[PDB]
Amino acid sequence: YVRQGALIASALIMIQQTEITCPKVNQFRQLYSKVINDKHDDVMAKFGAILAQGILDAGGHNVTISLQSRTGHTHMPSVVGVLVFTQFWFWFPLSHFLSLAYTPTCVIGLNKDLKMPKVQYKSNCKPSTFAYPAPL
Amino acid sequence: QYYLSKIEELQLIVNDKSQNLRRLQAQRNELNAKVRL
Amino acid sequence: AVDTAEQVYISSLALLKMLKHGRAGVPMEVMGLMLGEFVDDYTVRVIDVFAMPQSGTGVSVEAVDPVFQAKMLDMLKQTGRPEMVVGWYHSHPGFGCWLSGVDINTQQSFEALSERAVAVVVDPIQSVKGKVVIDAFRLINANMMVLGHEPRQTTSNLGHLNKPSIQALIHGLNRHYYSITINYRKNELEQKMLLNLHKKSWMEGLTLQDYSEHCKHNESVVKEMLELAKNYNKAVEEEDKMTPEQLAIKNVGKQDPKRHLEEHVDVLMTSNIVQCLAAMLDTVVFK
Amino acid sequence: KLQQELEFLEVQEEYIKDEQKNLKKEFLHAQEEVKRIQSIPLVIGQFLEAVDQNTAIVGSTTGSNYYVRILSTIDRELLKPNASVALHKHSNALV
Amino acid sequence: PAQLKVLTMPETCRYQPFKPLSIGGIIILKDTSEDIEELVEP
Amino acid sequence: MNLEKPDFINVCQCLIFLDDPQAVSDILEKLVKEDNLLMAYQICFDLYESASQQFLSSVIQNLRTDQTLKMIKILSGEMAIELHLQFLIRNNNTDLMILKNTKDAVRNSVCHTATVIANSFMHCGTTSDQFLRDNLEWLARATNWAKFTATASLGVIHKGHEKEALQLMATYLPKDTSPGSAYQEGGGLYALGLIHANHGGDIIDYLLNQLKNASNDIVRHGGSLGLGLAAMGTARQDVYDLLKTNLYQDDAVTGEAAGLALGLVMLGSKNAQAIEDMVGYAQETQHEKILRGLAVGIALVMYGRMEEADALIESLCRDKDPILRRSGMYTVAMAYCGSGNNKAIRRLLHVAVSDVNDD
Repeated sequence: YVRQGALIASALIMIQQTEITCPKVNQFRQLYSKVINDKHDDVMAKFGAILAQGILDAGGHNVTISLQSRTGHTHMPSVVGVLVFTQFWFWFPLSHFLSLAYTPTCVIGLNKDLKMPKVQYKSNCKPSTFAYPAPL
Repeated sequence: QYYLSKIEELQLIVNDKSQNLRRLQAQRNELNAKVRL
Repeated sequence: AVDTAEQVYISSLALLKMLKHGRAGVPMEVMGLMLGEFVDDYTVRVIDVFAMPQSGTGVSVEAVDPVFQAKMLDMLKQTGRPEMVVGWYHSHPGFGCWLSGVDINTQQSFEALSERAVAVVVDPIQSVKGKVVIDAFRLINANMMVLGHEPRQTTSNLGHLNKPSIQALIHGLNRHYYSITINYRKNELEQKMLLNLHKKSWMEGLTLQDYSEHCKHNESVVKEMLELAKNYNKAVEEEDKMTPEQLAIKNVGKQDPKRHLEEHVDVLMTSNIVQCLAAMLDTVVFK
Repeated sequence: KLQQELEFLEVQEEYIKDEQKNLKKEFLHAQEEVKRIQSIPLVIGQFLEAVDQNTAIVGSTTGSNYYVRILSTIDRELLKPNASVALHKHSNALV
Repeated sequence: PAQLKVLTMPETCRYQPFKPLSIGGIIILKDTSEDIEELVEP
Repeated sequence: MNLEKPDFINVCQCLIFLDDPQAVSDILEKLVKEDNLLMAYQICFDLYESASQQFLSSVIQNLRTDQTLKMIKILSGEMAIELHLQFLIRNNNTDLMILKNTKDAVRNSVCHTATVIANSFMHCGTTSDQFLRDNLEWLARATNWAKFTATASLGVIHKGHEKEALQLMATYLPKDTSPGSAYQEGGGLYALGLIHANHGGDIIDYLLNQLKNASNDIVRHGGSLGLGLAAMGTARQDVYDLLKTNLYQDDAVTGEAAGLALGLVMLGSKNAQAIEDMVGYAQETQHEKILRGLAVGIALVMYGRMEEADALIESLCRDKDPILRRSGMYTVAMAYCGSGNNKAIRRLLHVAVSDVNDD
């Protein structure tokens, strides 16, 4: 149960971030891939590994769970959502309330109420990758 | 920025202390893990 | 056919009856029935348990006399508190957390009578200093295996510290359905009563014992640390100039610096000062 | 800037020093907790030889020569190769 | 926001932001030039 | 705030530190009246993003009673949620190979439930159930345990899509389809709460109405959790009475959901009546399901207090029950989250290292 908790935590730290943040990101992702393909592990260890893979690839590098807000305060709905998810020792079937903890990011340029402008932004810093690297 | 430096020194004094207190707690906990094993 | 991560609120007096009955009938594999009630599906609570003498036939259903059981139940109803029968316990010196063939058969009869009739294995002989074994499981029909096996339901609770014994794995019990988690009714007005009263040492901390056996004890202490003198001597000339850890690993001696550590010397020091302070405290009391 | 940054810094570092210092009593208690090892009447099965540390081969009197684990409490100081030794009653471990 | 830190603002485009493009969030675009264009449907 | 140019960042942010919901309502009204589109529109979202419960509701109440209708809609966040949904539709990324190897990893243990959840986490907000539908059909053999997690998986993929996902989950009517599999109905209510997450008002109303008019066997678990999810922090009278009735009826099988719903409805309210009812019910009952759900309720009963939580948790986390210890620290952890509160960290680490109690 500590091993699966570490896998979930190592997945949670690695959500929405690629290997640019740390070279170990790819190593942990392949670690998650090989342990989920390893079916001879313990039931609890395998369970947390698959939940780790799910939260890591939550929405396909599209949505994320973050406690930091725009001004930096805690997002309490996300806080309790993690609390319920963490409460798998009490009740795993009751530990699926994390769906409210979704905190996606977007830089919007919506001038109108319905019309969506072609607000487009560029980048020029080579060590920066995101948007579905498609590992396997 | 002088009381700045004095507080840094007192920060440095405590951090030097807290190095081994963490290490003492960790190593003794390892000992407790060993005896439990 | 629903068996989640069930937990047993076994009572302390039920434990005491178990150990007393096992200590009395050690080699006889004495039998008994765990007096509990299903308040719901999985939060089973056992408050009382009784001791019954195993018949000369051995492990048999008729050994638990029905008339005697009925009279015992009536006595509990009149004096005490009534409680249902949904379980059984058995001192099992033979082998570990599993059930013998006859134990499985009589548990099957109990399962036919009751709803679950949990199969509890308590080993009176393996429980010696720190580990007492109370493992409960259920017998299953052939249908549970042909459907989605491991009747352990979808939760992450019964997987906590679930280490069935190797003999239990190769038997059907503790493998047919699941292993039941155990809990102890450490409620207050009960647990505070036990810790305050049973483990009683309240004025016994005033003992003086200056030299009742301590003059010769100090002689032994000096002799033991004289051996430490030779050991801590032996170390200082070993003390090689090749990263002494390299020398130490292949030449372990368990000397004063290595294994007979300062803690033992602290024990000797604490013993001396304790007798000193007790003698000195009563000396100033002597007025 | 750095004035209050170091102020709070002093506070926090100071706190974790004392907080982590609070467990040494707990861990000295834990170290003195784990040293029970039954402390009960042992038995004899003669030692064969100390193959390594934490591993050993002993021979009980009825034969039944089985590999055991050697605790660090007793070692070469009295662990001569073929001398009669003492072992736990139900554990048969070198004591 | 870490990606925004290494991001470069495209001032060449007709659209310029009122809220600074340094911290993530929602920004309303200024009223663009007459004969409105540059419409996308994400 | 008094700078001549009404810059967005300073007046949105400073007013919430000083806790002036009336003042920020007044400035929004003046921005609406002057019809400064950039100023009024951006500040309203920035208030929505930076403020929290009991603040945004107060401001919109004082704003409601030129762009007032727009400010009301955008503070409610339905347009923002819709934008998140449409982005989640467009830039969604799925891994078919990962769907298959999880299906390969499917075994008789709880691992098959994990695979379904992981695939649904990857397929969150897709509004298309073909791979997941096939996976559920393939795994439709171990029921009566894995429905709650399977319906959770269906909830997360179709969350916040009540226009069609309500009907998509309503296609699983429990009575005719499967009476024997008793978690069919509880799964239906549970997905309804998850699908209608971030939605309140009428969403709260029909949830509580059907929870009043239903059985008490399995439907109450998902329904109460969905009711609290829709009524997070509202603490409205009608749901509170139902939750209190469910709790004090000693219906232990559901008390886990009742307690969890109590915390959601009293999210951050620091209701002294609620906490004393939660504490008092703790000594009265001795059911693990009740304790864990009541543990949740005390967990999110309050946050950001720093004036009463320290004394409350010093009394509750010290209490006899390890569940009360665990729930007590849950309260202080999220009540002092956001700042390095020395006293809270002191008590939090002390109970970590001193007591040997595992909980």
